[PDB]
Parts: sequence; structure tokens; C-alpha cells
Amino acid sequence: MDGYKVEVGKNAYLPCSYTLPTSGTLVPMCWGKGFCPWSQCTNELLRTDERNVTYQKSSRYQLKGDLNKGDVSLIIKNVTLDDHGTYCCRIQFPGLMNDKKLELKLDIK
Repeated sequence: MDGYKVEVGKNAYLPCSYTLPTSGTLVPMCWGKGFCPWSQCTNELLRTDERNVTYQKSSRYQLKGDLNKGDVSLIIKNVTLDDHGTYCCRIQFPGLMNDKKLELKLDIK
């Protein structure tokens, strides 16, 4: 997987995006701290549905781009060493095994 390095105390930016059709319904998605599981996300940080965010773990975890344009990039504020590891961005396109699953490594420097 591709890796990111963020200094302690700084904000981690993890990019994730999908093609949203003109006047398209939003595709639900989740961020989790782990490898992408079979269904949804593990260790949920942020979740959306067809309209908007539906779950946010804490104020530290924020969608940094505009989900309404298909930019579902995550910011994690004020990182510590405990924030290191594998992250999953999962875009839940309708239908069996249609999900777009992205895993990124975050390292803390």
C-alpha cells in the first residue's frame, strides 16, 4: 500500500475520491482504522450515506474535501504515535463486490 508520514502534533491528510455524476446521488462511504473488512469498515472514524455524514468518531476526524463533489478525503487532527497504522477508505457502490476499497499506511514521524 502507499504510505504517508506525518509529524507528531500535525494533521494527517489521507486522500480518497470517486467520480460523482452530474446531479448524482452520493455513494455511501466509510473510513476505518484497519484493513478493509468484508463488510463496511472496522474501527469506524467517519461514515456517510446518500445524503451526508452519518457518523463521526470525534471532532479530530473530518472530511477535508467536499463529499458533495465526491472528495471524501480525511483529515486527522493533532496526530500522535497511536494514530499510526493501516487506514481503509471504502466507497460503497451498490451491488455485490462493487465497493471500491482503498488502504493507506500512516506513519508518524
